[PDB]
Amino acid sequence: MKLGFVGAGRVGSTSAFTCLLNLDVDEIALVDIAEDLAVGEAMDLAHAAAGIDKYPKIVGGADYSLLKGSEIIVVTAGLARKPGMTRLDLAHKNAGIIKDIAKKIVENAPESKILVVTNPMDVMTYIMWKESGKPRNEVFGMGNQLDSQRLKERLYNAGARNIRRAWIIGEHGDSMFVAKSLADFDGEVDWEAVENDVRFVAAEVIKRKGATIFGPAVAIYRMVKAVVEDTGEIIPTSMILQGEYGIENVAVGVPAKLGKNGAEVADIKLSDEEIEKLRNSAKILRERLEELGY
Amino acid sequence: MKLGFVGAGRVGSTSAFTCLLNLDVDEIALVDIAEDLAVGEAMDLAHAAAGIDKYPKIVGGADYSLLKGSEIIVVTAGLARKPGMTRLDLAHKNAGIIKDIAKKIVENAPESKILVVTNPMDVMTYIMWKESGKPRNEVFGMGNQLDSQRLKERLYNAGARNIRRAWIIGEHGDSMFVAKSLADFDGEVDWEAVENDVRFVAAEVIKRKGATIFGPAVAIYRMVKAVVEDTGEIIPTSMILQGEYGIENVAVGVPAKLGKNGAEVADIKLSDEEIEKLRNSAKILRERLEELGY
Ligand SMILES: NC(=O)C1=CN([C@@H]2O[C@H](COP(=O)(O)OP(=O)(O)OC[C@H]3O[C@@H](n4cnc5c(N)ncnc54)[C@H](O)[C@@H]3O)[C@@H](O)[C@H]2O)C=CC1
Ligand SMILES: NC(=O)C1=CN([C@@H]2O[C@H](COP(=O)(O)OP(=O)(O)OC[C@H]3O[C@@H](n4cnc5c(N)ncnc54)[C@H](O)[C@@H]3O)[C@@H](O)[C@H]2O)C=CC1
Ligand code: NA
Ligand code: NA
Repeated sequence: MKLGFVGAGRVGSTSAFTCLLNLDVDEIALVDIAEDLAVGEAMDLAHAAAGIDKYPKIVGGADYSLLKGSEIIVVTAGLARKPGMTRLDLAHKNAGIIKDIAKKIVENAPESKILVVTNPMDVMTYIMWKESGKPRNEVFGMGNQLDSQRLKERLYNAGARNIRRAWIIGEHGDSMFVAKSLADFDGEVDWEAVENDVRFVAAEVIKRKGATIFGPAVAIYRMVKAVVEDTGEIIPTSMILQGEYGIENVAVGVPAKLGKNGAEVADIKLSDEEIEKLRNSAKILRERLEELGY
Repeated sequence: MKLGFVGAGRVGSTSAFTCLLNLDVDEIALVDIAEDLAVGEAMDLAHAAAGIDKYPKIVGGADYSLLKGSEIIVVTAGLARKPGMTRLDLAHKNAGIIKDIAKKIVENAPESKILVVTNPMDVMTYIMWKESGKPRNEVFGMGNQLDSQRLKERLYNAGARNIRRAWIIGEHGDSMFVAKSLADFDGEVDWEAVENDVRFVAAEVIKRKGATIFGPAVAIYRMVKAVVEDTGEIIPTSMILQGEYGIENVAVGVPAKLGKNGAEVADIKLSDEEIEKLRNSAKILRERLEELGY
């Protein structure tokens, strides 16, 4: 089991840490244009590793060669943004970097599953699958999981208990929605209040903490776990749809089955209103992609 | 089980994360002069928590009240430094903050074990024990563990295998040394090379990565684990000595026994040369304390 990480920033490195803490990993690789940053992350992860009596190979640098062998690669590389500076501006910039990465991931680690995390995730996930020759089952994105984690919290807060299932699907962003039809938990809650908090929690945290890290790392871990350990679990995942729910040619968050073969749309029936909400999100995402020449 | 954290900076927050990932914790508290920073860390840890189906109480702020109840408190609060700016300058500054914290920890969470991490750890550990009424068994410092983790790595690198024990003791800093007399592992290694790498690894990482985080978090976790779970383990810990090895009135790193009662000098015989190296470190630390009016 080798894990690959393109981007050794806050989320890349904490993701890798989390995985190291809970998975039987033999090798971890960290690629990043910031060469020294990637090496130092590697060094620090190794020191961490030695304290739980794990001793895997942890290499860090800037050559995509390091990725050779990876069963899966978490791509967090790019830029987050703010200081006024535009949404679409980063979309272009990152889209440039994502296209560029896919090419490198393919001429180095051809057979690796690719987990896209870089924002706007649904959009970058699509661009990744498009720019690499790969089948829609070897490229997907982390987002909804994290959204759902937030959901599961606001619920336990609002009284809910024995939360067996609770997901958020659709766009990882504004047009997201709770899949009420699948909620399973004891205790009455206010779906109004809850649906609301979640969407704006993302930035409520960013303005205070500076960025979102620990939430994202765990979500990423849960996905990687499901693949490296062939658990067969079902996790809201951003996936290229080719017909499902009347949607096509776009990535969007839908319940998926993760396992050694990557991801596959878990066929699960949704509310009639739930399909529209999904179709809306696809439209919005489809707009944003055409904006980019895809 | 409540964990308290004074300082929600890089190490405080990643420590708390690590603990959340591996301990059955009911409440986590994060105090920091940066109020919003502490809240955001709390929020993010909670989102993280929900993804491993843990749902503890995580509160964050600036009032030391949040600490009430803590079985143990990890203190990472202060400043790290560089841009030229002097060693001793921070020692004074942090010593001011540490004295100030001890008072608050005592009039809020009287019965809590206190884990000192803020650098120069051995020095702050002593100042903490002095400024709080507390017995030398309820205040100690994390350092040698982390040093040892690094050690265990450079060894596995140099061939060593089945490393059953391998510690670094003495000052957490320049006058540290390997306790060769207790090393236990298959394979010949070069004690020259190894002893050397370790001391300067700390900053080799800092210049690249920016700071040391994941190493420190795990070390801190291993200590907290041993206490909250009464494991009785023996871990190089920075401790106030009152006679042991011919040393007194100073904190320094010696093999210790951690358990529900905190820490106690594990009585372990050391090489004759090993005692001198320890006594030297005590002298250096004793100098640095008198420099501070202690
Ligand atoms: N999908 C999700 O749920 C979440 C996504 N994210 C996103 O992931 C991205 C990373 O966030 P952070 O970790 O905070 O970023 P950082 O913490 O800013 O990480 C970015 C790293 O990417 C590297 N990089 C930039 N260009 C590169 C290139 N051409 N090739 C290789 N490496 C390159 C940088 O050197 C940097 O270290 C952001 O877009 C952020 O919004 C963040 C949280 C959650
Ligand atoms: N003993 C060890 O092995 C290690 C010790 N450290 C040390 O721990 C300290 C923390 O490192 P970082 O996490 O990187 O620092 P940060 O990442 O700079 O964390 C410091 C936090 O302390 C807070 N703070 C400052 N003054 C305070 C006060 N009077 N009351 C409450 N909070 C206050 C700050 O707001 C800040 O968030 C440093 O001194 C560093 O050298 C770091 C690594 C290892
Ligand atoms: Na599968
Ligand atoms: Na004990």
